[PDB]
Amino acid sequence: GINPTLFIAQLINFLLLIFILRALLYRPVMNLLNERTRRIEESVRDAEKVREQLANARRDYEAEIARARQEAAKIVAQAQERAKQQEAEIIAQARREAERLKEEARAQAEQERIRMLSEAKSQIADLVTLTASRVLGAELQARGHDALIAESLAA
Amino acid sequence: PTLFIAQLINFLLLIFILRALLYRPVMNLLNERTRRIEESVRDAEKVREQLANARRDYEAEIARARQEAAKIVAQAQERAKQQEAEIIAQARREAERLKEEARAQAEQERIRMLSEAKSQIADLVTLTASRVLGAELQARGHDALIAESLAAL
Amino acid sequence: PTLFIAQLINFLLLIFILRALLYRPVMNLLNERTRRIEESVRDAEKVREQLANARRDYEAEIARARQEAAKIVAQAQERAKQQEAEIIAQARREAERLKEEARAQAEQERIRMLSEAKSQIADLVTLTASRVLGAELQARGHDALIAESLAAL
Amino acid sequence: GINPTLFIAQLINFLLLIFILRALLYRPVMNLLNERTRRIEESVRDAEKVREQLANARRDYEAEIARARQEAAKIVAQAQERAKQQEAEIIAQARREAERLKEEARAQAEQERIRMLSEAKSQIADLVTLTASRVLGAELQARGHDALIAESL
Amino acid sequence: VGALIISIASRFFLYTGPPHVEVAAEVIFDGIPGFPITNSFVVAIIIDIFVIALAVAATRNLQMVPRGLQNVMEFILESLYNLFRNINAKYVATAFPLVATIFLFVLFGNWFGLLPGVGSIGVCIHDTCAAQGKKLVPLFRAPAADLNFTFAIAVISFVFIEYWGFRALGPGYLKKFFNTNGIMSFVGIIEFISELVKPFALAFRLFGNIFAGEVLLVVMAFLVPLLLPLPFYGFEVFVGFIQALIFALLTYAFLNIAVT
Amino acid sequence: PITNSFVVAIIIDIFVIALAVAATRNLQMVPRGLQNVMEFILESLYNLFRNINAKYVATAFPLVATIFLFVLFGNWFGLLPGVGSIGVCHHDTCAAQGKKLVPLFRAPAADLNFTFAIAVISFVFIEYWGFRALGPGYLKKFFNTNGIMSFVGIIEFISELVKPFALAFRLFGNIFAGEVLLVVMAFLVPLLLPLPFYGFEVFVGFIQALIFALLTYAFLNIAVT
Amino acid sequence: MEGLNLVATALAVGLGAIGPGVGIGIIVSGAVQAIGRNPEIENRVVTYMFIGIAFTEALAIFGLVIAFLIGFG
Amino acid sequence: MEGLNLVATALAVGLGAIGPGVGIGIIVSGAVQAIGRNPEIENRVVTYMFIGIAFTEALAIFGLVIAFLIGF
Amino acid sequence: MEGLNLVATALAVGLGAIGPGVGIGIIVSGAVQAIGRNPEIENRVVTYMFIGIAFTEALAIFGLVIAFLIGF
Amino acid sequence: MEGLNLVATALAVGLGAIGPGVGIGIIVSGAVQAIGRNPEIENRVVTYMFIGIAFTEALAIFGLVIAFLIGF
Amino acid sequence: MEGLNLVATALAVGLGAIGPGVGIGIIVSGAVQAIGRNPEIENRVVTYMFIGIAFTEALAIFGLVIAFLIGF
Amino acid sequence: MEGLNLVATALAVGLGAIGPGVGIGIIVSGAVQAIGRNPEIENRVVTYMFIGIAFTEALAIFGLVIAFLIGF
Amino acid sequence: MEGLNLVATALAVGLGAIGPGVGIGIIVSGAVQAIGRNPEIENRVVTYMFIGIAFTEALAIFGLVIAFLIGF
Amino acid sequence: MEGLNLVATALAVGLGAIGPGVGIGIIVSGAVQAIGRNPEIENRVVTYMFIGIAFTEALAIFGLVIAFLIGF
Amino acid sequence: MEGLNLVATALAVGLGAIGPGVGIGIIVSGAVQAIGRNPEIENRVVTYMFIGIAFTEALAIFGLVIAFLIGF
Amino acid sequence: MEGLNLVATALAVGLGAIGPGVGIGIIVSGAVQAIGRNPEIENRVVTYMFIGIAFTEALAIFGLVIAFLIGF
Repeated sequence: GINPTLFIAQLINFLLLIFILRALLYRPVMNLLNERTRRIEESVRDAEKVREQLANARRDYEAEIARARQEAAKIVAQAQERAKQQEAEIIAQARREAERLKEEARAQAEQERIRMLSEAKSQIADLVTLTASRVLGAELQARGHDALIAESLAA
Repeated sequence: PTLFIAQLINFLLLIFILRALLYRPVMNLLNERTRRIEESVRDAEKVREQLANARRDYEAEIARARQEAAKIVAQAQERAKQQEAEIIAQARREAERLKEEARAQAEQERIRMLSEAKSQIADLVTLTASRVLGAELQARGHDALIAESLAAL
Repeated sequence: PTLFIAQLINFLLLIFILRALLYRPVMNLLNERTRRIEESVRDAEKVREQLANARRDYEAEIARARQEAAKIVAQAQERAKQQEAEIIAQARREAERLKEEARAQAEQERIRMLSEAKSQIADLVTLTASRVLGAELQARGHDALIAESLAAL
Repeated sequence: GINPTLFIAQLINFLLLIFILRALLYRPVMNLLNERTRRIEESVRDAEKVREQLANARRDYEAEIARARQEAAKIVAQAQERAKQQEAEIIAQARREAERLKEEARAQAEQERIRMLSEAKSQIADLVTLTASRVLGAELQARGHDALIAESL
Repeated sequence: VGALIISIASRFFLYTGPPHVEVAAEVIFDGIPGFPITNSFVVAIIIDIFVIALAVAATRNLQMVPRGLQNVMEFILESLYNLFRNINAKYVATAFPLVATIFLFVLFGNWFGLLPGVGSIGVCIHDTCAAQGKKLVPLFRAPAADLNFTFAIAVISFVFIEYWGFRALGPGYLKKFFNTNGIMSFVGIIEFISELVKPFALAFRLFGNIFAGEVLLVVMAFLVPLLLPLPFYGFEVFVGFIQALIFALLTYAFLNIAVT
Repeated sequence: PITNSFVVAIIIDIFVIALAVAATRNLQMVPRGLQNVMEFILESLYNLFRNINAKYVATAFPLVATIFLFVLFGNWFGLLPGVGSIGVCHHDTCAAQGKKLVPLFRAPAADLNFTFAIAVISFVFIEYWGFRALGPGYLKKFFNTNGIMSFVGIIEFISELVKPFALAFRLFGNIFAGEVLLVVMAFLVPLLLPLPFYGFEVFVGFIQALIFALLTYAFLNIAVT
Repeated sequence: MEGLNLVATALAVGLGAIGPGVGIGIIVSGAVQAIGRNPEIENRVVTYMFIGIAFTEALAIFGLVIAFLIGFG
Repeated sequence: MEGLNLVATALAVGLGAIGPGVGIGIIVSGAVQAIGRNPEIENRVVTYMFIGIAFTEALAIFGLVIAFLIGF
Repeated sequence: MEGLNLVATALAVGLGAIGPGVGIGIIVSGAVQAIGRNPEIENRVVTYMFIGIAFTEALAIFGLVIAFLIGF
Repeated sequence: MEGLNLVATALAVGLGAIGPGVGIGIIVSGAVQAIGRNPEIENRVVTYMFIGIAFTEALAIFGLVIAFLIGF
Repeated sequence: MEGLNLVATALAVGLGAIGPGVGIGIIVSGAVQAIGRNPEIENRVVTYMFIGIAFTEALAIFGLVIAFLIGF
Repeated sequence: MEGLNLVATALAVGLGAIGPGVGIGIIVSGAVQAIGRNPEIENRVVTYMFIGIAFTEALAIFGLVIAFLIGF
Repeated sequence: MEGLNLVATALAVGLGAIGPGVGIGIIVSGAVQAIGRNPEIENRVVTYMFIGIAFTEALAIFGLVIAFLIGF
Repeated sequence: MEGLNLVATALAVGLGAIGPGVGIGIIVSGAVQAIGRNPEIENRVVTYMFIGIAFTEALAIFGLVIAFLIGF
Repeated sequence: MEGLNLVATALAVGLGAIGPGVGIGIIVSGAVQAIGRNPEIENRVVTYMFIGIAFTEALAIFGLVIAFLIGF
Repeated sequence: MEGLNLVATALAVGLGAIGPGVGIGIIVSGAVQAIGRNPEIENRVVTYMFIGIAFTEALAIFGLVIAFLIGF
């Protein structure tokens, strides 16, 4: 036979053991859960980490191209400034060095040519060597009358 | 009992002998689990320190970007002042071409004027010789040349 | 005993059952086997007689080939002698026509040389006539009569 | 009933049965069977011999015809070579006869040169016509020539 | 036809007419001083003379084209030849006169055992002599039901296989007599025991498979004698044919396994 | 009154409580030592029970964990030296004033009293939680539902009744058979003979301890479903 | 035990007809499956089946004769 | 100890039926599996299936008749 | 013996049902496996399965009726 | 003897479950394997399975009724 | 006499648990093989496997009950 | 009879283990083969093998206790 | 016991054939299946088939001889 | 009687060895076949081999224990 | 009783041939299957057959010893 | 009874040679087939075949030693 009292005592002991084991293992189960299952939030934190790694880098690259366009604008602006500086420097004095001299040289040529034409000594230097040149081989027999001989160099 | 004691001693010896070999693979498995937990907490802590350091990473990237911007706009200013020198050198070379290709051409025009004046005065002296010097012989008989031509035949 | 009667009854029933169940397929199998073997032996004897016929046909073909070769060589010799006779006749006629051509050429040369001799005689007589007329003119032929005839017109 | 005597006697009966059956069926029936198999393989070999014999009969007929053609060709080649020799001889004879005909033509030319002796019959008789007699009037008043008639050249 | 199966003919003197069992192992017919002739020996002669007469009829005027008895004899002989050549192709010629005649003798012996009068006729329920005090010793007992015939066949086959196993592969026989090393030494004694068993197994197989069939036929004649033992008549025809063919097959297979 | 099985059950209770208290005394990540062993065992059992049914793996887990941790240690206590030899005496080493040499250390599962407790508690567990989320359909016999479906529906009910009986009987039978085999082989040859049976006994004890929890959870899974 | 020979002749046939029955069943099943998978060899391997069948029946036959040798001596 | 003929008949029937039943079961299973694998080779399968069934049922009838003899 | 008839009845019912307890099982298993491998050969496998089942139940019923003779 | 009817009841029950016990197992295993090889053929197969299970069950029940006569 | 009840209980327990044991073994083997071939069919093969197990265990439990009644 | 309880308990504990041994063997062989076919399904196979073995082993256990009820 | 030697002969013949009967069947069935799978390998597999058959037959003839000796 | 203990011990040992022998044979054959088909899971199936064999072996040990309780 | 030694020898031989007969059958069937599936391994694998088969015979031979000792 | 020791001694060997006889056969057949399917895994299946054979032979040796104890 089987004693009912022994079975009841065994059942009570088993229930007490189950309760004590559950109470003692609730802490280890919670610790293991917090240690292991929490890492899903760690994975989404890795996702946020890559998101923040690309985010600030995007603005960094945007500023990297912004400085490039900014310096390009300044370079073009100063190229225009140099263009307007040199163009103004190659008109006002360029004409003075190009077209002013163009008639200044002619003016001085006129000033020297009028002196040359004023050289009546050169006018009388020739017109006498032409004697004994295909005509009138003798030195002089018409006495060199200057009624019209002296009249020359109309210009 | 002596027989019971001997049986218990033999059972304990065999149990220990088997348990050593059983625990050796069990020790290896426990070490593997410990290493897995160690790496699974190490990745978590390095992830958390990277998350903490992201704030400093923002400022570091911003400062690097701004100092790079300062240095590259300094390079731009250097390029701009180089372009200044290039443009001014081109302008001065053009000025040199102005003072050379015009003054020399001016003197060339002046010497051409001198040459044409020389030709004009030569033609003028020839005309004067034909005018009066030719008339200088018509008064003085003007028959010597005709006599020479008649004699030459 | 009734056991003998029962055995007779069941044996005759079994024989009747087997007659309507096993006679026809075994008979068909036997008939198929004997038909196959008789067809095989008929094919064997047909092959043997066909080999004999093939030997006879080979002998006949050899005889036909021998007769064909004999008539071919006979007609070839006949054609050879006929061609020899024909070429002899054509060579003889070629020689005769060549001889006749040579004779005709000789006669033509003879008559042409006779004509050439006549022309040479005419040239000689004209030259001698000119010579004698010139001699007579140098001696007596200088007359006013020939001039008068020339001027008569 | 396992008595040795009956068992031995029955075994002897079975041995007698084995010997009579070997001497009655197992030798003759297998003899017939392997004789049939030998007939089958002999017929297969006979068919192979038949096809080989047809092929070699055709080949031998073709070879015989080819040899007949070859000997006919050599016969006609010998005949035509003899023909070529004969015609070469005949054309040589024709050439020499043509040379002889040219020789007798030259002989006829020499006979014409002999015939050239016709001075008195015609030449002196015609040169008198080719004189002032030909000239109009034919007076010949002292215009004759006693010796120049026979001079010629 | 239809469904006219009434089986009323089966209800004809179910067990009152034929005797109860009336079976035995072996008996003696005698008839001559000295050798105790049995009824099995009578059939072993009446089958031997039958086989010889069949052989003479089949080979009578051997024609090129088979016909009738010659045809069926050729078919049986060539089928057996091919069956044996399927196992071994070298010793068919030598072993054929024994093995084929084992088949041709055992087959007609078994089929004679199903002829009417195998148990009913006895030269020597109440039957004839059975009613008399003298026992109705049955004549015409199938030879394969005799333990003096099956053992004779088995010992002849055993002598043949031993002779042709010693004439081939050399007289060594080290596979079963004795081996030096390995488990082959343990296998050899078992192989020798099996080889010694082999003729006993063959003889007991044939004798039992025929005697039990004959006893079955008699006892099922005892109860419902008419039209019930027909399927078992057919089954015993088939079993006789089998036990005839398999005896020859096993003889040749054992010969081949001994040669190899 | 009490027996010699209850004292070993109490010492197993003390051992389990001490092990659990030692494991829970220092709870931290990266376990190493006794707490690591306990955590690995518990998680392996958790996965094993998840494979059958993941819905109740987190609900009946402490019960089966206690069942395993008790039956395993009770079975292992039977092979320890001193078990079956130490006598309380109310041939036998206690031959003078003979009292059959009652063994002080009797394995907890080697009786018909303790082992029946787990059987009846598992029976009331399957009956309770089976009726928790099924209503009358849990123990429904399906009377002629698919052609006299009652007949099969009836023969299955007695199987459910004897399943705890079968479990308790198998646990007691294997434990008692192991103990008697150890005693017999000890009597035959006192040394080096029961070596194949010493390790066999502990392996069988552990295997049955695991299979008790496995079978109870399988019955719970096939009960709710 | 006046009727123990009846139990003997029952056991002689009953036992010894179990093994051969399963043997014949296995033989026929195997041969049928083999010729089903490879029909072209059916005419060849059947001869091996009809041997083995009788082999097994041999043992069963050894059960019967002894039975007939038990009830009749 | 009368009545032993009863247990003799029962033993003969049972021990002669426990074998052939399994034998013909295996025979039918093998035949039906071979037929299901391919149905073309059917008659040349049912022939051997029924041959084996007849042999095994003949063994069963051996047992049944030797039992009926004790019953007789 | 006062009870041997009951033991004979029990043997005749129990023994002689082991064979027709495994034979039918193997027959039905083979039949359903052939059905699963080939669903369109249903009739030609079901008829043979039922033929084999009847063949085995023939031995089963023979044992039962011999038990009834031992009893009724 | 006097307790022989108890042995008769035991033999009738005990020997009547050896055959059907294996038969039901073989039938269920075959049907389940056929279902696993081809789920779509399950329904039909199930019916045949329940045809196979019932048959052998009868031969178990045929034993049981003996225990309900001898035992009762 | 004086112990045949014990032999009856023993025979019932024993013989009533050698058919169902093999039946359960074959059922579980076939079900597990079908699981291995197809996992998704699990829900459709565990049910029938448990039905067959219930049938064979019912046979065994009936044997045990018949034994215990003799024991009582 | 004297000493029949000994043969009774021996018969029970022996006959109870000739069936479940084969059942456990078949179960383990099938489970191992199925694991071999598909290793990834073992977690769903072992959980059905073990509960199979118990379903078998309990039957043999029904012998032992009965033997302990007969022997003791 | 007034005919125990008859029971001895029956057991020696009967029990000595239920083992070899299955063994010869398994041997020849395996041989036939292997022949069907690979028709080429025939002349050599039969050599081992027949030595296995010879060993099994020797095992059975051991029982037959033992029965005959008891009969003598 | 004077020697019923001996036959009890022998019967217990033999019947406890009848089943587990076949069980261990089937277990080892299946495990070896699975290893041969897939050698990468050897330690995976051998683990399920031994823990199956013990499950079978224990049954035989059960009988042995009873034997050592009867003979002694 | 009196002729108990005869039935002892009979039981020894018969039950020593029950198991090894099926063992030889299964060994030779497996070896034959292996030869048919892979002839090249024969020279090795048949050895593994022989070193197995003798072991199985080592059981039956044991019975034969008890066959002669009891007979002596 | 006087020869009960003899029948016990014979029964122990005979019944203990039934299980291991089939177990060794199954083990050797499985190992042989695995060898044939994969010769590269020779040792890793020979070891387990020998282990299983050792287990079954250990059961047979337990039977033999019990028979020797009864014999002596």
